[PDB]
Amino acid sequence: IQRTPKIQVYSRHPAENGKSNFLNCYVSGFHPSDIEVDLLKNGERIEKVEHSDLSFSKDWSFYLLYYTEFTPTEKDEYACRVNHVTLSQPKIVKWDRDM
Amino acid sequence: GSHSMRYFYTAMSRPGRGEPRFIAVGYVDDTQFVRFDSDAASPRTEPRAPWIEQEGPEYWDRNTQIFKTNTQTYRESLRNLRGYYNQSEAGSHIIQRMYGCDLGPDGRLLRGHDQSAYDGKDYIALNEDLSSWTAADTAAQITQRKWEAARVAEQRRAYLEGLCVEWLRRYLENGKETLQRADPPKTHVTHHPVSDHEATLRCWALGFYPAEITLTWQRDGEDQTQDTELVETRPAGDRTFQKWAAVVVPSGEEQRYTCHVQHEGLPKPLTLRWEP
Amino acid sequence: LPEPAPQGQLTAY
Repeated sequence: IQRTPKIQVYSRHPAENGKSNFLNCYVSGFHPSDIEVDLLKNGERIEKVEHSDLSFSKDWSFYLLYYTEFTPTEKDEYACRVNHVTLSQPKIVKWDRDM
Repeated sequence: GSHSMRYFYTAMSRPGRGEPRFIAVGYVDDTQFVRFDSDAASPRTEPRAPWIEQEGPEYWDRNTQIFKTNTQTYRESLRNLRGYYNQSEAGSHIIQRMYGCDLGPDGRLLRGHDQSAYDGKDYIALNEDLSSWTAADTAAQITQRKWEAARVAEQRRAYLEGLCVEWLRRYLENGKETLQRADPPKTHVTHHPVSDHEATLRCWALGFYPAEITLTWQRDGEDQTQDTELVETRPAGDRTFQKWAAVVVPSGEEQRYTCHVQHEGLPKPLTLRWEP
Repeated sequence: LPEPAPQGQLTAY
């Protein structure tokens, strides 16, 4: 049996336009551990995103944090795109600074 | 406060793509401090918290020996479990182990833990007595019999009551400025109309450590468990955690709602309201 | 420090 990832997209610090910050995509609750995560800027893959070391929660499900430096602006759109064996196609979650 | 150490081992087969990957990470509470990955170019135990860096070469080499040995044993274990479940050589499988010790606020052993899973399901666990086993199914019973025959529990107990607590105490002292510091949540309430007649109130907690927190909404002093949207507590990337709870309320009833926050870093629980 | 794992001694699952 398999478990599909939960996904949250958010910033390390409260967002302020023109101020450098970190964009996070936290995937969790998934099994098995193989997973593909991209961070997107205006629909395009950001290069050289880093991630945490694989670990897991008390119910055995895995979690990972993907992150990259970014400077939010009014018009730039950010998102996280996730694929996993449980997903027929990549799931995209947009960054919403109120979430 | 109370503190724990855990190691989390993940061994993953991948037929046709080399030997099973073994990765181990160590935590004190919510702070990761080491890693080992058999897939690294030059596999070795690496520091992941500043306070562990002071450990000498002897320590790093000892850890590296331990994880290299585990890497080999888990590959055997994966072969064994595939057979215990009559599975084909085609599929990928995962063994997980999480183990460690809990200390109470006085630094004394509270209890030990040692549990394992196969493909995400409980497989075998050491009972709280650190002497007997609980096996999930007839396959895990084979492991249990093997471990009973080899007096494995005795080995686990000796570590959990011994080296585990001794080293945890050492780390707690070396990293006391962070490991023994609780950072309270920074909090606020936001308001977003959803329509002419309803609005969302969202209660935010940011910058807190450790991750354990309680965040709730009440209406006229009653818990709103079913009507509250809670997100999973999430890491900020700077050691701290974040969480929010949201409720949709009738426009004009906003002041009947209170957000309550409990956290180790808080002397007294907080009660917050929307402040227009 | 993780559980010691003396070479050749480790009991597999």
